[PDB]
Formats: sequence, C-alpha cells, structure tokens
Amino acid sequence: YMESTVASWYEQGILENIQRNKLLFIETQDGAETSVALEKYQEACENGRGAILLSVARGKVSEGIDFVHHYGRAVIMFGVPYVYTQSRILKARLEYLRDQFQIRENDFLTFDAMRHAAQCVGRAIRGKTDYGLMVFADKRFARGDKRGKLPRWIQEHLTDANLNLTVDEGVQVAKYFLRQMAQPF
Amino acid sequence: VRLGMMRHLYVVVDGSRTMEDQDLKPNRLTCTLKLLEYFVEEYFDQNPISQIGIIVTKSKRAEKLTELSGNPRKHITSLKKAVDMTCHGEPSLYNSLSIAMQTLKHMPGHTSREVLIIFSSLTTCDPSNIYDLIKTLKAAKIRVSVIGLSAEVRVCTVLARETGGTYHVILDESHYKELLTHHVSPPPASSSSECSLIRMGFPQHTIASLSDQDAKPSFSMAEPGLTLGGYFCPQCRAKYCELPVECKICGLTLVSAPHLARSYHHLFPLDAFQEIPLEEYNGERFCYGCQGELKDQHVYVCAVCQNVFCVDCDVFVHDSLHCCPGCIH
Amino acid sequence: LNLLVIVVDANPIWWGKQALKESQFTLSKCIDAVMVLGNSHLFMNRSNKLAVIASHIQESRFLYPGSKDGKYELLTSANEVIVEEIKDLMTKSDIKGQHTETLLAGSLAKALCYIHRMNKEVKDNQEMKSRILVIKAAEDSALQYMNFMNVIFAAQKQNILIDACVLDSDSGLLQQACDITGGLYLKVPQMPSLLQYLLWVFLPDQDQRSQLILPPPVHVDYRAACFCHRNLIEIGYVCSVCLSIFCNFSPICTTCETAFKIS
Amino acid sequence: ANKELEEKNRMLQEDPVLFQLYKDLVVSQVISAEEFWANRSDIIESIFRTYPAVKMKYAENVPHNMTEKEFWTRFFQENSNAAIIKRFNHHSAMVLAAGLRKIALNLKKSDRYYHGPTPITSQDIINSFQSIRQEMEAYTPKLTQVLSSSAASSTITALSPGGALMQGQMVPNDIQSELKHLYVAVGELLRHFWSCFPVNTPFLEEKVVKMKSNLERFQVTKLCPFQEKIRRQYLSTNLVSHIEEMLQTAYNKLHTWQSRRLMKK
Amino acid sequence: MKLNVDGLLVYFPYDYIYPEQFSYMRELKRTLDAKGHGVLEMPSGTGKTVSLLALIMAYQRAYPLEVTKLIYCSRTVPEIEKVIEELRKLLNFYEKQEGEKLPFLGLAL
Ligand SMILES: [Zn+2]
Ligand SMILES: [Zn+2]
Ligand SMILES: [Zn+2]
Ligand SMILES: [Zn+2]
Ligand SMILES: [Zn+2]
Repeated sequence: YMESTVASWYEQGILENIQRNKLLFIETQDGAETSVALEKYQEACENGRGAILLSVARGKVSEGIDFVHHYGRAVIMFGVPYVYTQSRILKARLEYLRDQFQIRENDFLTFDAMRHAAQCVGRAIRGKTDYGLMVFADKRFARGDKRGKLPRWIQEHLTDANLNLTVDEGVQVAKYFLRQMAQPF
Repeated sequence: VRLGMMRHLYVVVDGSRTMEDQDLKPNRLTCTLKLLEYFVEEYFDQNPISQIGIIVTKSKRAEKLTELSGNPRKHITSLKKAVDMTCHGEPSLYNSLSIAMQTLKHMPGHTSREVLIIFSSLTTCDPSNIYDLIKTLKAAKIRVSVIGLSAEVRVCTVLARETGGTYHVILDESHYKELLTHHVSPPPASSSSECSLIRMGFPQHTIASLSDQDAKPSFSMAEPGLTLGGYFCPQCRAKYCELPVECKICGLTLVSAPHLARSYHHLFPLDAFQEIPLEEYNGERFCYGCQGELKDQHVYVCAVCQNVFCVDCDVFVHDSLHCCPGCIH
Repeated sequence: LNLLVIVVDANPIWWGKQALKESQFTLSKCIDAVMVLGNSHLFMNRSNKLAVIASHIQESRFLYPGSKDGKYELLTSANEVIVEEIKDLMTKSDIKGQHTETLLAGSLAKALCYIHRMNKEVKDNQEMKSRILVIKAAEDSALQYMNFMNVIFAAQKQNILIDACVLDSDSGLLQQACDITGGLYLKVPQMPSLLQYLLWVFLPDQDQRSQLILPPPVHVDYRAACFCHRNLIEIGYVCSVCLSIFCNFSPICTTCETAFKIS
Repeated sequence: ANKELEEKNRMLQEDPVLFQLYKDLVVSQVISAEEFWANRSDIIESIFRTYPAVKMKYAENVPHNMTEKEFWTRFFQENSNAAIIKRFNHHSAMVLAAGLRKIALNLKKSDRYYHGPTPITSQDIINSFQSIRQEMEAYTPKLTQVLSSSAASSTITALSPGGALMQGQMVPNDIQSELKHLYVAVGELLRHFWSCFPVNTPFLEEKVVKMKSNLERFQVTKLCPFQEKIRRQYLSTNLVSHIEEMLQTAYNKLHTWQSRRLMKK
Repeated sequence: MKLNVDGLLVYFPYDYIYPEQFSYMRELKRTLDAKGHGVLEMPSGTGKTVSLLALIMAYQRAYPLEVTKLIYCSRTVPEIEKVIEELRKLLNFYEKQEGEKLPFLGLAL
C-alpha cells in the first residue's frame, strides 16, 4: 500500500512538491537500507534539511525506534493499521479466540489495529515534556469504537471539536498548537 | 554586569522561498522588512556609537545589501528597496555566516561583533559543513543569536547555545516585535568578551567665520552641493554632513557628546518598582508622576524616593525615560 | 490639536535677588506674561489644551491640571487657579542652604509623562502635537546633566518640541537640549518686552513654524572634556564599559577598574 | 600568472571611478603604479551536483557529433515499483551528502556622569526669600502692567531683519565636478597615507612603508597646486581653501611626527 | 525527595512528580500488597521506569521477605540499556542519601 501511494504521488506533482518542501526518506524490508535511511533521517532532523520518513506500522523499525524531542515531531498515521485478511495463520489465531475466551472476530481485529496504532503513535511523548502532535488521516479513528479502544491518555486529550477536522482545518490548528508549544513554560 | 556599549551587528535576512508563505497577516517577507526598518531605526536611536549591516541570502548565495554604516536612513532605503525582492531560492547559513565573518574578522577586538539571523526556511543548503564554521565563530568570538520562524531548527539551536547567542521562535507578530526590541539592547559581556580603550574624536559644528570671510566651502564626504558650514574632523579636516560617522581617512569614530550620553542609561538601569494594588495609606488621589487621579487599583514606588506612580507613569518610566522623575530630585 | 506645557523656572533665590535689586522686571510680571501666553494658546482653538509647571529648589509643582468681569469662564478658572497655587507655593517653602540651584530638568520629566498620559487618554481620532515652552530664569546645575540628557532623548523619541526661552543667562545645556529635538531657542534681552517675544516666536505651533520667519538658531558648541580637570578636548579615549571621555591614555581608567591588556 | 593584468583588464572599464583615479595618479607621472595595487542553467547545475552518475556520463559523453537537446532528452529516460522507492531513497541521500560536503561591574566614582563633560552670601538667600514672599501679595495686573506699546514696538523693530536677535550662491556648476574629482583623489591617497600613521608601529618593516608613503605625500602635493593654479586664474571668486587645509595639516602631522621620532631616537 | 506513600516512605531522585505518578505508585503498592498479578498502563515512555524501580526498591526494603528480587524485562537491549542507566542513577541517589553501601545488586543479561 505504501508503494502504491508513493507511486501515485510520483505520477502526480504532489511528491515533487513534498521533496522540495522537505527531504523524503522511505523504508524498505532490508534492514541495512532501513538503518542507513534512519541514520540519514536523524542528521536531516538535526541539519536544516528536515525529513519525512515513510514507514510501515508492522515494520521492525517502527517498534525498535523511539522518537524524542525534535525527532518525529508530528506523527502521521495514514490509514488504520490492519493485517491482510488472507494470511491463514491469523485465521486460526482469531477463530480460536472466538471459540474460546469468547472474543468477537471484529472486536479482536479492531483491537489489533488500535494497539498497533497506539504503539506506533505514542513515541513522540517519550519524555522531558517535548511537544508534538499525532495526526491520524483516517475517518475510521473518528468512530466511537476506535476512540474507546484508544489509550485513555490520548483519548481524554482528544475532543469532539477537533475529532473530524478537514485537512485545511487540521493544518491550521496544528500551526496554532505549534505556535503555543513554541516559547517557554 | 559588564555591557558592550559598541557593537557591530549584522542582521542576516533570508530570501528563501518559505518567506513567500503568508503565515502572518501580510506577506512574511514584507512584514519582516517593515518591522526590521523599525528595528534598525530604534537600534541606532538606542546605540548611536554602534553600527549595523544587512546581508540578504537567497538562491544559495549571500549578498551584502548594505555595508557597515552609521546612517540609519541608508539602511532604511535599502530595506524599502528590498521589499520588492523576488524572494526565490534557498538560503545558505555557511555562505551568510562566512560573509559576515569575512567582514567582521578585521573589526576591532574591543567592539562586540554580533549577528542576528532571521531564519525563515528551516532548510540550510551549504557548500561545506557548518559545524566546522562553528569552531571558527567561537574562535573569533562573534556572537550569533538566531531568531527562527515557524521552526525550531536544531543546527541553529546548537549554533546559538555554543556561540553564546540565544535562540527563539516566533509565537506571533506581537512576540516578534518583542523579540527584536529585546535584541536591540546591548548584550551582557561574558568571560570570553574583552574590553579595551578605543580612540574617539569629538568634532564641533562650524560655520562661516565672519560674513563669509576666509570661508571653508566644501561639498560632502560620503549629488552634494556646496555647504557654507558643517561638521569637520580633528585629523581628516574633511567636511562631514552628519554625525556620528567613522572617518573615511583616519579610521577613527567621530561622534558628539550627546550621542555618547544617550547610552549612559544602559549602564544605569532603573530598578523595577514594586507593584502594590492596594492603596497602602496612599491618601494622595493624584498620581505624583502625572498629577492624575488613580483610576485603577495599582501603585508603584521606589526604594529611595518612595513616591507614587500609576500604571502609565511606571510603564513609561521603565520603557523610554529610563529614570524616575521625582526620584531624580 | 496642541497640548502646550509651560515649564516656568521660578527660582526663589534669583527672583528674590531681582526683588532686592528693585529691578523693573519681577516674578509677578513673568507669571502674568506666562498666563497671557497660555490664555492666548487656548484662545487659538477649543481643542487646544495647556498646562503649567513651576520649578523650585526642592520640587516642581503643577500650576494647572462666573463672568464677574464678562470673561470666558474657562480662562477665568485658569487665572484663578494659577494665581492661587503660585502664591501658595511661593509663600510656603523650607530653607536649605546646601541645595540652592534650580531643579529645571526634574520638572521636564513630569511634563513628559503628563504629555504621555494625555496622549493615551485622548481619542485616537485626533492627533496631538505637544510642546514644552521651557522658560529658564537661573543658571543650571552641573550635577543634573545626566538626567536632563535622559529626558531630552526621551522627548526626542516621543516627538515633543522643547522651546527654550532662557533669559538673563545662556544655559549651554538647555540650548543643547532644544537643539536635539529641534525646538526653537530665543534669548530675550529685554525682559519687560518678553510677552511680545512669546506671541511671535513661541506661540505659533509646529504646524505653522516652518512656514514662518523666526530668529535663526544659535550655534551649539558640542564640547567634550576629560573627567579629570573639566576642559574642552577634541580627542577622547573612552572604554567599552564606562563610555567615559578621558584625558590621556592610561593603563586603566579609574571609573572602570577593568583589566585592560596592553598591545 | 598575470593575475594583476587580468584584474586590471576586468576593472579597466567596469568601474569608472576606480580606474579614473588610478590613471589620474599617473597622468601627471606622480609615482609608479605598482604600489597602487601593492597596498590595496540552474537545473543543469543542480543535476551536476546531484547525480555523480550524470557527472561521469557528461564527462564521457561531452558533446561530440551530438546535440544538447538530445542530451536533455536522455535525462528523463513490482520490479519497477521498488525501483521508484529505491530511487527516492538514493536521491535524497545524494542531496543530503552534497549538502554535507566537508562579569559583574563595579565602580568607585559615579558622580562624574552626573556632572559630565559639560563645563561650569548666606543671608542673601534669606533676604531674597522674604522679599519674593512679599512680592506677590498683589496679582492680576495684566490690564496695563504686563506690556506697553513703546516696548512692544521696540521688540517688533528688533525682530525686524536689521534688528537685534534676528540677523536675517550656486553660480558655478561645472567647477563642482572638478572639485569633487580632486577631493576623491585626495581621499584615495590620504587613505593609504593615514592607514598606519596613527599607530606607532615601532618596527623596521612597518616603518619603511610609512616613510615611502610620506615621500609619496610630497610627490602628490607637488602636482596638486598646479591644478589649483589652473582653476584659480579664472575669476578670483569663490576661493577653494578647504583643500589647502588637508594638505597643510598632513604636512604638519608628518613634520611633527618626524621631529618626535628624532627626539625619541 | 522522600514521598510519604500510603504504604510506606519511598525515596525518589528527581525533584517533582506529577499526580499521575502518585496514582501509579499507589496502585502499584496496592497490587504488591495484594500479592496478586495485575496489569496497568502509564503514558510516559520515561519516568515510569524510575517510579516503578523506586517503589519496588522501597517495598523490598520494607518487606524483604515478601519479594525475593525484581525481574524487569524490556523489549530490546538498546532499550534495556536506558533502564539500567535509570537504575544506576536511582542507586547513586539512594547511596548518597544513606551515606554508605548496602547489599543491593542489579544487573542485565
Ligand atoms: Zn578623520
Ligand atoms: Zn501617573
Ligand atoms: Zn524614585
Ligand atoms: Zn585630563
Ligand atoms: Zn572603564
């Protein structure tokens, strides 16, 4: 899915604009390339270039890496993280949970998505009270079930006013929040 | 706290593409230039002996918009001209800082060399690594205090803290005014800073001796017509239209007594007056400062004169007058 | 509109010296002339406003925050208030031999902050062009130079014109003061005919001052001297801390105590 | 290499004033000209710095029986899907690599500021105080006392242009340019002459250049008065004496410092 | 910074703790007192480690027989290195407070 989206953006002019706006780095299955790309991404975050790191939620990089102040400032989540519905291993794992312990298949699937999203979006608040915003570009997260299964600390901060902001409104509120975060305690 | 009265300051402006974005109510570049005109005029009005220089960086190249000078009007004209600048390209911190370093390297040791980089586009494409240039900056004791826009740049953060300057990011236009007005004042001298005596010259305004007898006609020194009278120099003996100015021959600063006197208030800061809302046995309805009734539950008092000042009186005294009226007595 | 402020230097020592001399000119006539000038200023227009300050060795006090004789009620109130307050101030005054020089500058500061208060309170629709018609009457004090220079620079920044009207003495500090802010400088040698000088040179406001012939400005001697023996010097050796004009090169300036390094 | 010749050719006509003054120093054959200088697209460039492969290809394929339009055409030209991601990763890495090419103050005397550079019995105060206290028991004499017509007229007459307190030519135009040019020449040479004059410079190699410059002062001031003579014999009006003061004061400094050096010796 | 926790007194190296830290410590002490397995969540990536370690050490001092030792597991070795750094800082603080070494051992496999 990441490759398809990247290819579509490349065919259109959005990607060239994105590269001009800020350096762009992408993740690959190979660990060597992943490590090199992340090493350059850190320097970009330090140097004036800045960086947009595209990765996969299930990618080992997402779990291994930790984002701190001036690292992964704004965490963008493109789509609810769901595993493919064809891998037969998950079919056993899921239908057995339905049969025993009485967990609905949809319930467990949404739980597996929300837990993964929280894992991959909760890094920006590592410590030392470093500001940062977590934007989820998916109307599915606006659903009550996803919000309810979301961790309490994020959900309570989340409000109905900004629950389903348009793209432009989200951009404006992000700019304003970054302004407020800028400046001392 | 030791303060460097004489400082050569370079306001590095970036002509980056990101300046095109109209984050502020007007265009970002136009707002920055319009407010920087006020900053320049106020800086000259609060430090006559000091001088300023503007470097505009765009398309990975840095050009000196105006060399070091003591005339605010010339810099103001340069700002007004630059208002129409195309504003396309990418800045280079290495190029801008290298130009500033080249100009400031031969400056006298006693004066404080300072740079204020108004950073707009977070990117910094430079031919050479800037961490190496940071070492040369520290060696040359050139203070660099970046003011970022819509970005907390890491390289500029380390630049500011390592070189001794301060880093800030614009919360809004009102806070931008506050930031630049704060940077107007001379910075305190640190351990690395050193002080040394500087030669100074005080000219006297002169006119025709007696009914244009043995006159001293002359045009100017940096379409000037003939001038019957004007300023002169102890050594150049060359007519100067306006003061203060650096000698075009001697290399010695020509400046009058009032210009020096304008900076004594920096050496003599005014202690903040405690704010007491309640009357506190203050039976004088009329404010001593302005002889006006106190319409608000606020009062200010010194530790010496023990007078009464209203909100406006105290604010004005601490802002502009820089001295307590009654406490002068 | 225009906000005029008359800073009268009513120094009891000098004016009482005149009284003892029994000269034709007297502080009563000076106050009357200032009163007439203020009355004429307000007479110019309704929007125009005025204020008065009197200077004394101890402190400076404001003289200004029906038609018994068929007169504009407002100007009658001005006459009564100024007369009563000036008489009270002159009648009541402590004696201090140590301090006798007149504190002209301290009043200036009061005038400046008063003008700022009025500018804040007045509606933004109408622009106010304030002015300070300083009327000196005695020699200035050396110790007041620094504070007077501070207030002069504040006035320059705040765009107020200090029109000096020194008489019987030429205060170099005051002429320097008005020169900075561009205010006129008139030295009336005929004290009895002082009011004619006010109704011509000082009375016209900055709006019409340019389009009018007035006495040319007096040359200002921007002298400098070293802090040792107090004498004119053309070359000064200032440091980066004191910013003090000195006599000659020294290992360390006394007012600094800095560890100057030779070279 | 003839770097000096190349610089002279570059500035021969680009800047008029610089070459005008440098030539003027030789027009009257004042001094040698050696001391004069002794004392004093975007897309292709971006690709050039971006792709080292393109740099090597350009070096090997330098235009030879081909055309730059064809070279431009050659630019744009799951296996392909992964190639795009790899290409962005490599291209961003290349851009980044190209950008990463290798005291509390204390004082003892503060009243000196209170009385800055500006320069400067007992029963008398009592007498004056009591007399002035008794002065103003009568008020509002404005009706006649404040002013009189005779005094009023005298002030009018004084304010008149011929009166007290009120004291009360651009004919040549072409001479202005000549005077400006001469002043610029004087400034140019005085700059080097005064560059190290104020500093003592008690060194042999440092003092050699001041001696040479001091002789150059004589040599330039030799020719200045001839142009002065040419200008003077026109109308004998609007004397130009300010130029003389600079030369005479420079000579006075030169001779006084020479005497001081001899005294020090 | 000695916190008078409901169960006992617990040392803490940093100057201040947020109310969520108080809640975390009290709930954790409740679980240990019940001596029953439980699960809890804390937002901060860092700070939870120090609070948890301090509470466990204080509980060990109060009831050494109740808990034989602490087995603190982390996802990855690079991450567990930060945990051992936090534990070293806490031990240095406690050692300074006590004035002498105590029979406490802590290590990473
Ligand atoms: Zn000079
Ligand atoms: Zn007040
Ligand atoms: Zn006070
Ligand atoms: Zn001296
Ligand atoms: Zn000093």
